[PDB]
Amino acid sequence: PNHPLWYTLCDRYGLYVVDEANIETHGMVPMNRLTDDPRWLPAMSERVTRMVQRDRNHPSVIIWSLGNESGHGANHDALYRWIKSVDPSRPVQYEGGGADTTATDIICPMYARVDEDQPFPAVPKWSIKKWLSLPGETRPLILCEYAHAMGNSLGGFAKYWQAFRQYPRLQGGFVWDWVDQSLIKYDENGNPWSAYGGDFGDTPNDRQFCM
Amino acid sequence: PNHPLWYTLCDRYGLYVVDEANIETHGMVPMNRLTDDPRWLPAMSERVTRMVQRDRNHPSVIIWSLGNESGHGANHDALYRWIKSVDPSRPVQYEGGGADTTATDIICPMYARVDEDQPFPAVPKWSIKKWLSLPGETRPLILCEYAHAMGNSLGGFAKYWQAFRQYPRLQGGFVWDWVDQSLIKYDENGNPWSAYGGDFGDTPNDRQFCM
Ligand code: NA
Ligand code: NA
Ligand code: NA
Ligand code: NA
Repeated sequence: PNHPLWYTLCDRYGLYVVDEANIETHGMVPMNRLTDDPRWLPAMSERVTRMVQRDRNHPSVIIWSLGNESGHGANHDALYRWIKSVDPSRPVQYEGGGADTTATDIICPMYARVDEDQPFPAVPKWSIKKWLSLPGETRPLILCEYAHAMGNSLGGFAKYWQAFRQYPRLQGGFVWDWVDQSLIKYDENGNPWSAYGGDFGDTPNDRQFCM
Repeated sequence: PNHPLWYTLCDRYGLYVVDEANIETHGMVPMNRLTDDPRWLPAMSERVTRMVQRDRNHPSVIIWSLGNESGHGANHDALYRWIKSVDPSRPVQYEGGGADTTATDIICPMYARVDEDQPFPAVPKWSIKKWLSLPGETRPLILCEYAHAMGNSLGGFAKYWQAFRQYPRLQGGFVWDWVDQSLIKYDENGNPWSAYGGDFGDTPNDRQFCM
């Protein structure tokens, strides 16, 4: 959840907001080790419930999200239903565990390609066009993340937009991402330069991947 | 409906058969002028009902077809339901009126393209990939006719097969078609040659379009 003023500005300037619980357990092995554990349900529940209680009156918030990259655990299903029960006014989405689980109203993959399948075991990323028409699938598809804009990037962006416009159930996505996470450091003369992972003696680190 | 031996041969050699009623009213304006007329239901009903009564024991017949290019009329809906009631063992398909009407269990367009939409009014031919995922659509798609093999043709054939293999619900199609409808004439020397429309003083005619 963001700084409270963010929602007020989005209400007033006009932007649709996906408000997202502060839950990410990416580093766990496997990713849902905590989120499938009933011992972590209380802690997870507070990150979802207290977000809803705070932000539910904002018109800019149109979709609730259960967090990011925490696999798919039984705790997600429980909290999905909790939101559906207390706030029927907003769809709930969640990407973890293959982007189309029972804890999401919207197929919301990250970095699924337009035409090319990436058939990873258990959590494949289908071509977005193909994904829509998988047997039994009826939901809209909106990428929670696509077109990773790292450095000299955004090649193939037009291919996404051509597809979004042609397919009714392809309703767009959220680019990753808005602003480089570089930090300012100073040289011996006090001149500022843009720093990234590893520049603060921080180790281990993932270098320029924050930008 | 074919010569009865065809079905015996398809049974024994192993070919899947779409058995199709002898109804085509292509030349009407609009195409459903007679098929939507209850006055023509009796004539229509015999062409469907007597086909089903003859061929229903042939294993090679896997799908029934209500005919060809006769628009979509109320008579189709009645006869669709007649077959479903008497023979639940086979899906019923029919292309007329836009290939996805209430008279067909299978989206069965003719000459719909792989990627390109052809948005004709009333009866659009959507890209086959797009068609599958239109809001509320769940049926399988199998083209009753595609890859018009007229003369030096079948360009872009590989594109259909790439799509058929990638998309579960694209389950193939029927090439148009098997054999040139040319007829043998003889010259002044008694030597045989291949003839098409117009070569018999027949007029009006559509020339080589029978090949
Ligand atoms: Na769209
Ligand atoms: Na990053
Ligand atoms: Na297929
Ligand atoms: Na022809």
